Amino acid sequence: ASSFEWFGSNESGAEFGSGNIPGVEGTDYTFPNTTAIQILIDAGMNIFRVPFLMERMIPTEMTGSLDTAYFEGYSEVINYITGKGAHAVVDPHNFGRYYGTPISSTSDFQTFWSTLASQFKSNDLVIFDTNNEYHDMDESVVVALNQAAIDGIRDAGATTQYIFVEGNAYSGAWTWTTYNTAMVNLTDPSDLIVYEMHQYLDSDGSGTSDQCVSSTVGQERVVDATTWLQSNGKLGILGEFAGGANSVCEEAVEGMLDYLAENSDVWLGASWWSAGPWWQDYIYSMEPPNGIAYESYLSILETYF
Ligand SMILES: *[C@@H]1O[C@H](CO)[C@@H](O[C@@H]2O[C@H](CO)[C@@H](O[C@@H]3O[C@H](CO)[C@@H](O)[C@H](O)[C@@H]3O)[C@H](O)[C@H]2NC(C)=O)[C@H](O)[C@H]1NC(C)=O
Repeated sequence: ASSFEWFGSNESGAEFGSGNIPGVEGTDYTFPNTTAIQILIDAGMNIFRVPFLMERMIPTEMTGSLDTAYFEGYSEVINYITGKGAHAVVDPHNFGRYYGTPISSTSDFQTFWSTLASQFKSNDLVIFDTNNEYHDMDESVVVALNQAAIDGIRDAGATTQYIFVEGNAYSGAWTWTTYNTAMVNLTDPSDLIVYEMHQYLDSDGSGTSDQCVSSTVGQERVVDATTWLQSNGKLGILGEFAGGANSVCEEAVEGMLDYLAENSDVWLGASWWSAGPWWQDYIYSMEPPNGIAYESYLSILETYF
C-alpha cells in the first residue's frame, strides 16, 4: 500500500503578506480552502501542513493571548483536516524570528507553545512544528528553541501528538550534516520527535528556480541525511519538496522519493510545497483543479500514497 506513513501537501495562505501585521483577511492573507483540501484527501493525501504567522496568532508579545479571529479561522482548517482522519501540521512559518528579530528567550517561546498547544491538546491527529526553517542564528540557540517548543507543548498537556523539529540553514536535507549535527540532543517525554527537513532541486536548493540541476540530484541530496537518521536512530519527514513541471525535475523527484521509500524505516513521509487558494500561476501549485504541479505531478505522487 503506502510507501510511507505520510504523504500530502502544504496548505498556504495564512502566512501570505507578512509585510502586513496584523494585516486584513482576504487582502493580505487567506485561510486554505477546505473543498480543495477534500479534493486532495479524496486523491489519497493524508497529511497537510498549514503555515501561519506567530505575530498574527499571538500579537504584541509571544507570551500574550491568542487573536480570536485568526485562531478561529486557522483552527477551522486544522479541525477540518483532522475531522476527516488526516494529520494536520501546525506550522509557525516564522524562520526563527518574531517581528523580524531572531528569537532569543526560550521562556517566551515555550509560553507561546503552551498557549497554542493547549488549544489542540486532546487532538491526537495534530502535529506541532516548532518553527519553519530556522536560519542565520546560533546553532545552540536553534537547538534550545526546539527543546523549549517541546517542553511547552508537553507541559500544555499535549503529550500524544508528534512534534516536527526543524534545523538551522532552512532545515535542508542536503546540508543537514554540515549544519545540524547538534540537533541530536532533543528530548521528548512522549518520545515522538521527527526531524523535519526540506529539499529543493535547483542550484541553490531554495526552489526559486523551476529548473533542476540534474535528474539524479534529488537522490544525491538526501543520502547523508538518511544515514544521519539511521546512525543516530532518529526519524525524519521531508516536510517540503517540489520541482518544476519539466521532465528532468519529474525524474529527480521520482528518484528522490524512490530512495526515501527504500529507507522508510527512518523516513516517515513527505509533503509537497505547496497547495492553497492564492497560488494562481505559482510554479509549484498543488491546488486543484488547475494548479501546475497538481496537473503535472499528481499522477507521479499518487503512486506513493
Ligand atoms: C474552493 O475550492 C473549490 C473546489 O475547487 C472551488 O470551486 C471550483 O471553482 C472552479 C473555478 O471557479 C470551478 O471550475 C470549473 O469547472 C468546470 C468543470 O466542472 C469547467 O468547465 C471550468 O473550466 C472550470 O474548470 C469548479 O467547478 C468549482 N467546483 C465546485 C465544486 O464548485 C472554490 O471556488 C474554492 N473557493 C475558494 C478559493 O475559496
